Amino acid sequence: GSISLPSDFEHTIHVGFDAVTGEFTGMPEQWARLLQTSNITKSEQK
Amino acid sequence: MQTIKCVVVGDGAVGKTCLLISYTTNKFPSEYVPTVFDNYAVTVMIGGEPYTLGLFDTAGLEDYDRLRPLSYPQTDVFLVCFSVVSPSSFENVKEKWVPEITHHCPKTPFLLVGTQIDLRDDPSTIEKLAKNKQKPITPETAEKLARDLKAVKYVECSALTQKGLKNVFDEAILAALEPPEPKK
Ligand SMILES: Nc1nc2c(ncn2[C@@H]2O[C@H](COP(=O)(O)OP(=O)(O)NP(=O)(O)O)[C@@H](O)[C@H]2O)c(=O)[nH]1
Ligand SMILES: [Mg+2]
Repeated sequence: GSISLPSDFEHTIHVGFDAVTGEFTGMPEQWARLLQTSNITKSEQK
Repeated sequence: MQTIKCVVVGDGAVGKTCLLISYTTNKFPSEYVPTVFDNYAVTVMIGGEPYTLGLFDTAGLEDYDRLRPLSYPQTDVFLVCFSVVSPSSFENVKEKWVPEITHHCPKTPFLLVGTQIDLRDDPSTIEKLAKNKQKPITPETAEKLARDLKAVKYVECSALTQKGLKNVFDEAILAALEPPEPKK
């Protein structure tokens, strides 16, 4: 056995269009923080 | 132990979410939303060596020029896909999406993809397909085009059915494998 096809798979961060400020939503913790910081406006209310 | 993150550029089945969806996890999309990034989980064992890959979706122009540093062109090989039957997208994706390959990876290889065996149905397509002298594009035709442009080479079919995705994965993970050298 050499190459094997992936088994696992799960939609971790689903980025979408954000009219709020011509930006995206649900921005990944890294993506968001990279430029912005809040995945969705204010990340999330823990 | 080295990371593998293939970047994608384009729309209408570009290999980003379309591939992993069926070509990998099989399961189809869930929440319909402009895949600006979308994350995924996978582990390809090359020669018996677990790994952590992820299809990094992107564009390279529409609000991505700023969100590019997050994808880092050096991430790995480029994953691109394009319709098969519908030729209106074939030519386009070529001189339309390829140009972007440099926007996100001006010095990084790019892998093209063409699958659409279940989408086929529109008759008008064939009628025109005869005008382009391309004929009913198939899972093989896509490869031919890739040969002309010269790339990492790929081979695969459309969702639902499976002809042999393990192959394209061997070349998709091999090119990025980057045989580590004994450097101290
Ligand atoms: N097995 C396999 N299926 C493929 C391949 N390329 C595309 N497909 C399938 O053909 C379909 C075309 O892509 P599409 O569904 O438009 O994916 P998308 O571009 O992510 N759009 P959306 O964001 O709405 O889900 C996909 O559902 C995908 O499962 C491939 O190389 N292999
Ligand atoms: Mg998608």
